[PDB]
Amino acid sequence: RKPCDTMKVGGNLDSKGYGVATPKGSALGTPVNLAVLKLSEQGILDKLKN
Amino acid sequence: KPCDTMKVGGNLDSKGYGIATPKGSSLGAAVNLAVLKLAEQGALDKLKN
Amino acid sequence: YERFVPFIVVTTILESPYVMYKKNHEQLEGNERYEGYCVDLAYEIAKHVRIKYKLSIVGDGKYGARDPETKIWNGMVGELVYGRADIAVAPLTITLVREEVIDFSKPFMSLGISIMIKKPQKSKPGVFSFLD
Amino acid sequence: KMVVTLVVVTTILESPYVMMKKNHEMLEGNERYEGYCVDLAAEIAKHCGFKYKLTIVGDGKYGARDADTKIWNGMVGELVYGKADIAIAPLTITLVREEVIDFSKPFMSLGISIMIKKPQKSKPGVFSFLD
Amino acid sequence: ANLAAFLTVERMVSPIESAEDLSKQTEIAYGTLDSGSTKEFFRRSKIAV
Amino acid sequence: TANLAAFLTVERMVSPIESAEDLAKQTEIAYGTLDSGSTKEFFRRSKIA
Ligand SMILES: *[C@@H]1O[C@H](CO)[C@@H](O[C@@H]2O[C@H](CO)[C@@H](O)[C@H](O)[C@H]2NC(C)=O)[C@H](O)[C@H]1NC(C)=O
Ligand SMILES: O=c1[nH]c2cc(C(F)(F)F)c(N3CCOCC3)cc2n(CP(=O)(O)O)c1=O
Ligand SMILES: O=c1[nH]c2cc(C(F)(F)F)c(N3CCOCC3)cc2n(CP(=O)(O)O)c1=O
Repeated sequence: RKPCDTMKVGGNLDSKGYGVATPKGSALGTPVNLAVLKLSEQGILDKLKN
Repeated sequence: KPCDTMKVGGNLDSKGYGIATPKGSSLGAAVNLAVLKLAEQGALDKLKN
Repeated sequence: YERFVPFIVVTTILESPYVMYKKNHEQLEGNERYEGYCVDLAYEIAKHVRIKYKLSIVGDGKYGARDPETKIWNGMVGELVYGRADIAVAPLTITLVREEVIDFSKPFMSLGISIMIKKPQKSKPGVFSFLD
Repeated sequence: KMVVTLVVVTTILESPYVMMKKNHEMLEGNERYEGYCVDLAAEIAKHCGFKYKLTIVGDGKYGARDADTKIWNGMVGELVYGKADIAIAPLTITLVREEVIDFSKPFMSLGISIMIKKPQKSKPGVFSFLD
Repeated sequence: ANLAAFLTVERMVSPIESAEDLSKQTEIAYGTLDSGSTKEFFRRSKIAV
Repeated sequence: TANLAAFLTVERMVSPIESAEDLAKQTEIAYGTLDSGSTKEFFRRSKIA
């Protein structure tokens, strides 16, 4: 972002990661996770990241 | 050895290894809670170091 | 003798670049008021499943926490537990204390703790630097 | 005298995950192997309280489903066909493996990197006169 | 002074820094394994780089 | 001549910060985190010295 005056250095320090939240015991959670895996293997996450 | 290589650049994709269990197993959720407990306490990074 | 024999709210919070309002946000209605990463993520989930949704906004501004006194989860976690929402697509950190109350899918975007510096430039002048 | 009256944990040899010991022929039981995943399974058994059995995969394959037989091989086939109980090994969590078995959260995240050599001193030569 | 500066530190750097450097040049070659998910990742990629 | 050589020797000194051990090795440039969050809970409940 502007004024383009910062930078990120070094590698990551911990194992952090975001996922999709769903209620416990929900029957619809498994196709959501399958769709997440399909979007991961399809590379569309990298496309939205770029 | 011979300490003659090096790795540069950022990672290209999102890869990750986890504990596998057969489908419909009752142990998978406590094993996953144990994995999350080992991740939050930093013992995994200790074994990585 | 035998037996009894028988015979979508999506919540998020305003975070950049995940959920951002449009420029002419007052000139539209419905789920098209907002844009960003998580909006496109929810549209792709609805494309790969085929169920219509509804984008809602969490009121309190809190992500999720359980007080030691009240034992009440706040924010989107309290919306999922107490049934105020149906599904949450938001950048929430998957922790040990959150897995025991609600489930999570596999993590799609990994990250870590970063270091921010001033990023110095090589602003070296001319005649002013020769008499150094 | 007084006369009486009368969990399968599979993996594969990978460094530094599963490595051979020095006196591997002079040991027995689960103490023959050592590495990262051995201590990982030890922490799992510490925080879960169950007996383990460190076993070796037969074919040495990770997992693949043939288009003809539709049969998974390796530790994936061990978990599907009931030959094993739980697999603690660096096995890649994919979509096609989710359709047959389950997985936990990824404890170790990674990606594709670039392997180059360390830069040694190269001969500069004729460019040294005007360097 | 500058010749002493080059002879003093001798901190030579790596020629490749970013992931686009393989697309930027062609003198130093690069390859992957003949079989595996890496070849499917590069084959089924959508990024033009 | 010697002073300009010394200044150019200064000119190619220590690389910028690239690790947490680089932060631990210095004390001139200070650093901070957010006043609340699991970031501060990571450092408060840490085990790595
Ligand atoms: C009325 O009650 C039935 C019975 O519990 C509810 O149906 C359940 O819905 C959940 C949703 O995940 C399923 O996991 C269960 O298997 C369902 N049970 C049966 C017997 O089918 C239904 O949702 C309730 N109606 C509401 C809440 O409007
Ligand atoms: O499930 C899989 N898990 C894998 C695990 C590993 C590792 F754990 F690192 F040993 C490796 N290697 C990568 C480099 O070191 C040698 C072997 C390959 C794997 N492959 C083959 P891919 O298709 O190329 O990923 C899989 O399929
Ligand atoms: O559940 C949490 N989810 C969070 C998600 C995010 C974001 F990345 F925006 F999604 C952030 N930010 C990253 C840094 O800039 C400010 C906002 C903070 C979060 N925090 C606070 P933490 O505890 O300090 O990490 C949480 O608690």
